[PDB]
Amino acid sequence: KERRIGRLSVLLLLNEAEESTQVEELERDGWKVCLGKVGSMDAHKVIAAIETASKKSGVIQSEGYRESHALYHATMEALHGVTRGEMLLGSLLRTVGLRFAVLRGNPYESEAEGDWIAVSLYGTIGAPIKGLEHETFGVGINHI
Amino acid sequence: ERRIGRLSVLLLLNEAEESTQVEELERDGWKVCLGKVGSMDAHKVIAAIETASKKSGVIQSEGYRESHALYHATMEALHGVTRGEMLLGSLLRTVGLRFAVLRGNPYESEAEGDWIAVSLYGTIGAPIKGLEHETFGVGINHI
Amino acid sequence: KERRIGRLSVLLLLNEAEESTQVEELERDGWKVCLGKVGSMDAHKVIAAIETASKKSGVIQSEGYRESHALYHATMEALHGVTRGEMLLGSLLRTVGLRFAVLRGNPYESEAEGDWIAVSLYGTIGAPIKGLEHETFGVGINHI
Amino acid sequence: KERRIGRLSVLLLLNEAEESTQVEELERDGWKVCLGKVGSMDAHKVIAAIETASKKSGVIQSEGYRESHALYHATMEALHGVTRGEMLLGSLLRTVGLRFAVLRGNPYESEAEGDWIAVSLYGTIGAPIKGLEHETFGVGINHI
Amino acid sequence: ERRIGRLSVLLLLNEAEESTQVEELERDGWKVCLGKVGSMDAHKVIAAIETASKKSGVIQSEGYRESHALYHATMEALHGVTRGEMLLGSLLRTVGLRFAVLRGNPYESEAEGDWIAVSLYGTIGAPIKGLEHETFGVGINHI
Amino acid sequence: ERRIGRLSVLLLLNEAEESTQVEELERDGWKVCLGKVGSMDAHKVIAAIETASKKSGVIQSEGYRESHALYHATMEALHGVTRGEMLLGSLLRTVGLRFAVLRGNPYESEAEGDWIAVSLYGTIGAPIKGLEHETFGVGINHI
Ligand SMILES: NC(Cc1cnc[nH]1)C(=O)Nc1ccc2ccccc2c1
Ligand SMILES: NC(Cc1cnc[nH]1)C(=O)Nc1ccc2ccccc2c1
Ligand SMILES: NC(Cc1cnc[nH]1)C(=O)Nc1ccc2ccccc2c1
Repeated sequence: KERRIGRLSVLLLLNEAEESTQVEELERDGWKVCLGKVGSMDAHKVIAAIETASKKSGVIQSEGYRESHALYHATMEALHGVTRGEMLLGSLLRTVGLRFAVLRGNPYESEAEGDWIAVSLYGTIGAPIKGLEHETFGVGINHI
Repeated sequence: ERRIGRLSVLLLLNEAEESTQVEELERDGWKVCLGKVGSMDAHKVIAAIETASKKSGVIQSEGYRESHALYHATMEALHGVTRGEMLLGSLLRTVGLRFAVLRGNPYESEAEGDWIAVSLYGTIGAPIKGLEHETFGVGINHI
Repeated sequence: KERRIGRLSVLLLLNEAEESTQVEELERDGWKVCLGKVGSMDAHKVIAAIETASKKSGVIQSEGYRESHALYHATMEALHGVTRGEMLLGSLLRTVGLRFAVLRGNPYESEAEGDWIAVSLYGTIGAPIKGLEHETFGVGINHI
Repeated sequence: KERRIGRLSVLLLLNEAEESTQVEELERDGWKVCLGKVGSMDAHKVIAAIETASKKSGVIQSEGYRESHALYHATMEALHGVTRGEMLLGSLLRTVGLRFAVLRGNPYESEAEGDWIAVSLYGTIGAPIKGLEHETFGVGINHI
Repeated sequence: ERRIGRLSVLLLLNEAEESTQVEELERDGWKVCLGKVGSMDAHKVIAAIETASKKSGVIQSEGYRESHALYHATMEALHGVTRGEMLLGSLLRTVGLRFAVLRGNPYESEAEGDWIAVSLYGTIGAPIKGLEHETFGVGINHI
Repeated sequence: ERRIGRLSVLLLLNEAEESTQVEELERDGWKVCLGKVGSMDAHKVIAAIETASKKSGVIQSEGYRESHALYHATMEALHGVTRGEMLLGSLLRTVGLRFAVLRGNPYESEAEGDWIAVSLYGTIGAPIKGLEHETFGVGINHI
């Protein structure tokens, strides 16, 4: 096995099959998990949904700003990717369905320099042509 | 439901035994290329991907059309792995890049609508500490 | 003469002089033509106007998705160009007047590998300064 | 001292201390000055605020289009910078507070080839996370 | 109605006999440069355009100002012809690029408002099949 | 009120006697690097900044993390000074680039929230006319 938070984060995101057990195996291994969905690609809307769904699950303590700040940057990088480029032209109150996953823990290695946190996003953006949707994908790894 | 993009990433991360996954998808109609490059330099990655892509039949040895889609799918994915800074990927020493290419029809219609996806998983390491950061990227284009 | 669909497509677009005869010469040479205008730079608005004006003219059969899909990609490339970059800052419910041209046929050569299709756009984007307008231009060639 | 319009322009912008005297020293040295603020990052909104605050101060004569045109390009470059890139994702009716400075005169050197004009912008963009704001900065130098 | 951009493209495509078009516009107040380069490499194109531009008086042999506008008009147009991937234009072998530069006043006012437009027509060929794709680009900047 | 970005620019323009400003900020908790490069080539600038940055303790001699933030802050600032055309900065001959790096906490909280800002002031000159244009850029990233 590998304690690769990013890899784990994406696999968790990309498997619509028994997240129930896939999540428990992660939680059982020191990882804090958290999943969800958002029908908005809007930065505000996404970092809100995520910050929220994450505090309630224990992925990050709402005690202050530090842990919330680490999550934001991670989410932005991941979002900065979802809004690739051809997704810069696609901006006409279109339909978007992003699903995410957040992992928080320690990509151990040998040194416990601290805790990391991954935020991966996967969704679809409707095309202005019926029967055509584009796949989006973004990941953001940050150090708490 | 036939996500070329999603499929390519999974192939990329599932270090289970792609040998099954490749033949499982190859027999399912797709074209597959799996490789690894020790650089995140735009030019180097493209060349490698391009070589491994033809040598595997994922793309015909000649023809601007298919090559252009590969290149773009690849360029779009490279922007993911170099975290929004193509140029600095050239600057990264001691780095591993695994790539997966998938060419095929996204839907079941007769309409060829042939598409190609390049998925990149980057591991930026350190001569000492080892893995220090991971990077992902994806490119999905029609042929 | 040249059976260059792109070149033809642009000249047709760029000549406000007797499109009547310039169109007939193209139609007479195996090309399917179609022109129009749009006051929107919005992707949705543009690919809609175009898909429409094109099916009605016979540039593409609405029979399915394939031919409509080839037109969309062509239009996006052409639009991806109209929305250059300084047109990424210019986005304040400004005034835009895009004119287009669509050509469909066979850039023959020797092999009839199939049919191509060009979509060229030319228009103006008003500046937030009276007496100043920027010229836009985009072309998208695709294979049916 | 230096007759560097850009340098001067930025220092004027970046000093919330006695612009009163910092402005007079510039006016006393052949420079035409002008400062202000805008709560919008919108191109239209910004080039409007600036064109206005500038004509009223004598930075540019409203007599025609030439001097107004030189100001627009200068403002766009400066704005093109304020809307860096991570400010391309940050676009959800967020809060922005731009402050500016405009200098017009002659970066003398030896030749009076004419008159230049600098437009520098400095402000803050609120983050979708409480207790986090990004700093923006842009400068645009143009020749009247 | 005096579209520098539109004018430059037409000059580029009208292979009628530009010799008339160039003198027809040269006497109409514009500066004109017409050339061809066998590459879509950013650096190569700029250098060529730059040389042909000065050697034709479209721009003074020295002076950062005019050179900067040419470069930008050129860079904006190069993004058109390399279909949104500057870097891959460097990668294209066997390709033709015809270019047209036009410097002059866009309106009739006394206000110099000197502008420059670079128009690019790219032909991406194949050692065999010949022409496989066409690419266009335009750049319009004030001096 | 503790604007790392604003602070770095001021340090860059205030040619008063930074010797005081550097020690005034160094004792105020920040890390400071002040340098000059005779090029606007992305690679050259980064290398210089990188060298001067470590040699000054603004960043640890090793470690992908801090290096990545410097690089990005630097890349964001380079887009300012090359006026939106990274590639053409490489093309500029006879040019001066002064740079300022600042690494430290933006607020007073215990939460490290360590940030780094790169500020660039470019002077594009002419072998004759001298200064012909000035260019500014700024990059602000968290570590
Ligand atoms: N797929 C990823 C990132 C990633 C994947 N694994 C690690 N990082 C993405 O969207 N990255 C990006 C994109 C633009 C950016 C712009 C500024 C800073 C970081 C950025 C990161
Ligand atoms: N003038 C053209 C294209 C062209 C002209 N002739 C052929 N192609 C344009 O706008 N191209 C673009 C721009 C961005 C793009 C981004 C992604 C994919 C294709 C793209 C094509
Ligand atoms: N800080 C500066 C500019 C500058 C500073 N000093 C001189 N110029 C900025 O925002 N520049 C930019 C950015 C994008 C641009 C895009 C097109 C043309 C000019 C551009 C100038």
